[PDB]
Amino acid sequence: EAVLHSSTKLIPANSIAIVVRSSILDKVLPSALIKVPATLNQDMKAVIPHENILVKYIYHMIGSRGSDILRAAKKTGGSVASIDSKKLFSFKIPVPNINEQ
Amino acid sequence: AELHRQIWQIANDVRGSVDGWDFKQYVLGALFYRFISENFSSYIEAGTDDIKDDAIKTKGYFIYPSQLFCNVAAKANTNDRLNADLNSIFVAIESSAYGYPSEADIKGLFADFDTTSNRLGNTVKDKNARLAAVLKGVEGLKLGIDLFGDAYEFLISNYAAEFFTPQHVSKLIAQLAMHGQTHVNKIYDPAAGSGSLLLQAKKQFDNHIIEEGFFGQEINHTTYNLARMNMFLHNINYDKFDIKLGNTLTEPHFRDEKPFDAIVSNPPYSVKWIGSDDPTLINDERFAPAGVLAPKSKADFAFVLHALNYLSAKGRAAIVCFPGIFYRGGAEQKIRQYLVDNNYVETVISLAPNLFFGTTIAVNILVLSKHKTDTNVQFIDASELFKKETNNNILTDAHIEQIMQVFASKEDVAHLAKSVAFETVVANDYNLSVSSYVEAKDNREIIDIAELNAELKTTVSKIDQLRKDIDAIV
Amino acid sequence: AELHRQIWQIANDVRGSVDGWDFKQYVLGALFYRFISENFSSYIEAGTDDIKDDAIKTKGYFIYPSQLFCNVAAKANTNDRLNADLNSIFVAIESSAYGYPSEADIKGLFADFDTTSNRLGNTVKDKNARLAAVLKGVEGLKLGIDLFGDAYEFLISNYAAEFFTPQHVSKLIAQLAMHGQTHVNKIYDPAAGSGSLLLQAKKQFDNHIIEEGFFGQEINHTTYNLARMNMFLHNINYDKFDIKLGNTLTEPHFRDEKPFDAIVSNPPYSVKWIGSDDPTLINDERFAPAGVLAPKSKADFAFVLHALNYLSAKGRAAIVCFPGIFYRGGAEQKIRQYLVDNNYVETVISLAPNLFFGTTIAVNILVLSKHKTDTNVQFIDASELFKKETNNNILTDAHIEQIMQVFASKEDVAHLAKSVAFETVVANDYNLSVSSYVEAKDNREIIDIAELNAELKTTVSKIDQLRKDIDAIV
Amino acid sequence: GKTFILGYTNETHGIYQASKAPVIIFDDFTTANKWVDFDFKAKSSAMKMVTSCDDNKTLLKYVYYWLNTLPSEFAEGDHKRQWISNYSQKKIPIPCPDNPE
DNA sequence: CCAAAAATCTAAAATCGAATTCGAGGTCGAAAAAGAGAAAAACC
DNA sequence: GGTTTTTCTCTTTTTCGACCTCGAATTCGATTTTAGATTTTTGG
Repeated sequence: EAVLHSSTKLIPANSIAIVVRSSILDKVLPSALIKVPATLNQDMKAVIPHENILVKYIYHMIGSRGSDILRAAKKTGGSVASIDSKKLFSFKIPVPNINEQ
Repeated sequence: AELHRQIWQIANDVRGSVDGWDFKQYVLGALFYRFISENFSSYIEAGTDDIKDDAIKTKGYFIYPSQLFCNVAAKANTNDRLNADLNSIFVAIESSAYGYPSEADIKGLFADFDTTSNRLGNTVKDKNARLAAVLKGVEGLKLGIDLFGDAYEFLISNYAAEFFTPQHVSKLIAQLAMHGQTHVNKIYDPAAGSGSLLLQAKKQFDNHIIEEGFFGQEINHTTYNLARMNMFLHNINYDKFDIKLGNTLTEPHFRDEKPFDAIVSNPPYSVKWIGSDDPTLINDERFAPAGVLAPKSKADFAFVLHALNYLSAKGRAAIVCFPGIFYRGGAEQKIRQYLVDNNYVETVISLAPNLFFGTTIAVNILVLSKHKTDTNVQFIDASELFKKETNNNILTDAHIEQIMQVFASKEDVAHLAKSVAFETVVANDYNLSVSSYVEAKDNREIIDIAELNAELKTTVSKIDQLRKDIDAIV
Repeated sequence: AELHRQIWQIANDVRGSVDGWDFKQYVLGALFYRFISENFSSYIEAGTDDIKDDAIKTKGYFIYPSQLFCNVAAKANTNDRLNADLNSIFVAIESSAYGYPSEADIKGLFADFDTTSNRLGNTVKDKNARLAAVLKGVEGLKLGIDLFGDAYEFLISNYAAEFFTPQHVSKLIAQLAMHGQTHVNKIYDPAAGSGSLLLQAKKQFDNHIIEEGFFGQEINHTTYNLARMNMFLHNINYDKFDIKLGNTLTEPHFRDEKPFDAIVSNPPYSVKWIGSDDPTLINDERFAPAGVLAPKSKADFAFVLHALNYLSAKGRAAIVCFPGIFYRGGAEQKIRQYLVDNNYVETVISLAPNLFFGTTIAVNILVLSKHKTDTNVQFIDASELFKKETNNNILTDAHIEQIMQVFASKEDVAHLAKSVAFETVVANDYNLSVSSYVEAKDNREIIDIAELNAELKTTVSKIDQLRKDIDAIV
Repeated sequence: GKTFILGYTNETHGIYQASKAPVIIFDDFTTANKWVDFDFKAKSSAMKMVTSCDDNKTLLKYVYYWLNTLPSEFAEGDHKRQWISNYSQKKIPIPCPDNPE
């Protein structure tokens, strides 16, 4: 019933997700293959890709490049919060052909 | 701590016997009266010295310390004479005692101050016994060349338990107000709090540098009172040396005296004020060059604008902030834009958390100048300073010495911050300060050295599993 | 929460506009004056009802509520008449208003109470505007059968942020004061704090049980004041219903009235007092049967000895402690020895941490009786109650109902506590209470089912290592 | 918990130096955590030292292994409490009386 | 009168506890700020 | 007079707040036996 005013989106069951709050600003940022339809809070992000891909490759790509995509937008102030939206959003990764997925 | 730390503990013993602020007012008034009495006796009898004095009546001679120190104590109402007749009924003559130095109308009064020691108190004999016990306990403080007020610094630091400074950070920002400028004056302070950060330079430069006394402004009433007695304890000249009461956002004074030459401050954080704003304070002399005000949740940079208003043609400035005021929406962004409009903002230096009294956040200091080269230089600093147990650190005189060495001539030292460009900061959205720390300890390894080790792990592992299978005989 | 929770939030809105205690005094005095005015008007005009009243002058008729409620409000100094002339200069007539019910010398005064609303305040117009704004904001509280004081319970719970009770625990210990005893009286309380725990029984038993009003004693002055107005709000008879001020360790009263029949309490913890002791308080009427005092760091059981002193021949008793008072050295051991000298200590029941306001420890309740069988029964209780987020739990009426079912007739229920013996507690060193929780979840397995599974792990593992060795082609 | 915090200068502080095979117990309010003194280590801020008088019977890594056998009370960290005398009483099984053969 | 034994008083190692404290790591509410739709004004 | 464009508010996102909140871990004072010595009393 709470989706009347959850301010959330129900997402599909083959997704990835990533935190933007308070483990990074210090350390490694986690991520996980979420295998069920679900929702998350204010304090992290859900990502589905679009069809030109294989989704596990995106997961391993992000978990590989985590240690420098945290470096790209690390500080964002001395506040308790962490990485900006835009510089997180505006990173380029090498996306190959399907046989190299 | 040699012969000191025992007396620090004696002050801790004297800290009885109720909630701290109430008796603390009487404690500060007692030591204040004792110090004024001893300084006045030291002036009038440096050579025949008399414990008990006389009614010598010579007013013409009396008015000359009333021009010099501005206050006759009295003929016989000094402390050392009053210390003879202790426990004597009654005690309220001290009120009349505060009538004596408060005459002081000639010249430039600096009086109207000592209204702290009121009366509560429930009976007159309670008042007599309590105040006489306080005077007896403060008389036994064996202090007497005559360093006195550091125990006062302890007792004023013993509260909010406000937040003033861990005093080596004040010595640091004093060394930021350096260098080499025997140039009137020093030092103005908006929201001074105590006179602790308003002390270090001229106390170190008693006749090294010779400019003028100190000016400032502070919000609270009782903080204003303890600030005036704080600055009065440290044997500082009467000359113009004062702070006026008020708020810089509401009563900015003094404009006419003068464009200052050096300023330090500790502005409090998140200090939301009247919005946004109902008077014409956009169109004042200092916020109209910015372009927009400083609203409620972002009420910080009004202090730094008020700071940069009162500045000379050459003399530098140094203020403290916390790095959370980073971009803070477009209003603070355009405030930062007018700050980076020139080399107004010269350097910024971060300082590791906490190094304070349970705040627990990091801070940074902004050093400003109309003395340009010019490029921006974000020499921020992380670790190391110890922080929590005793003070801590506090703090590593060689470390601040070498950071002054870095501040001297613009080095580019990795594993530490370095210079940037104006092109870099317009490439930023005026950020404070992500650039330019580099080190991350991401250390390489070797494929083969790791994998043959893992093979050794397996050659241990499988035979130990075999021996467990041997041990499965039950 | 149906039509309530909105008004709880309205009280939260009214919570402005300075530090809470200062304006909170005026808030409580305002709602107190409003409720007394409405109750007095409800008494005098239940049938011709008049918003505005007259100067009818008939003193002989006036003295009859001055015998009944003990206080005439006034002819025209009620709230509803004063609510017409709001914002009218001046406001200090309220002081003279407090002269009116404080006449009350006939009979059994219960006055000398309403000295809360003092004046600070810096100008008279500040006082007028502020107090008129407070009266206007408290007038708009749409409350009006007439449940009023639960918002008062909210506002008094909104501080120390003292620690009183999460009110279902008070309902629990009220149900411990049960059962079936229409027997004067209830209820004495040492260190009552609020009247919250002194409320539940007779408010539930308004004419179910009929014994007497309530007695008690409390330490602090302002806590005493808020306690008297707390117990006064809930429409309770004037009859003998009171608390006196003092400390039970220093002014134990009332001995002569009477040996009580039921008591509950919330004694504060680690409450070190004068030692050990300088007067003859060993040789009083209540600590001489123990054998030794309760010293400074172990200052708890003086309250429970003072509790068991004031007890009937049959009526039970219930107090709260924390289980850290366990053996606590030989002094508390021999205190426990005199406690277990009979079946004085009947039952003990533990309660899981926290179930309080950030304490964060567990507690336990001791139920005592001179109503014996006799053997000791340590029916302690662990989980489950939720604790932290909103209140929490709060709390599981079937769970306390079934623990009353356990308390009824002495069951021996495993995965839960049970009875013990006097031989068991002398086999203990009078411990409180290790016995008798049993369950540990140490669950067995199977050798063969585990090892062939591990063999399946190996048959996966070695071929996957082989495939890694295939993948070592670089 | 996790039995390792960082370095410190390891000599001339009156350090206990943690000789060949004592054992420790953690602690007041817990008395459950057990760690073999590995080689020669610190006296880190809460520790209570357990060894034996006898050498030719005890070999107290034997009783390190024997001590974690009994989580009977040691599944109860619940009350604020010291346990030193209580575990210090008894019991353990011993291959006596064919000692010291 | 002297010597020995017992009791008391003091130091100090030895225990013991703390309506907790410390700190690593995550808030949830909310201010405040951008996107769509509606209204008003200006121009053709 | 009608249509189009721009702006303002209202709906919906979204990103911060000298924090805050749960698991893990715990240093000083308060308090007690034992080590021991010294003094006093009793007995030979």
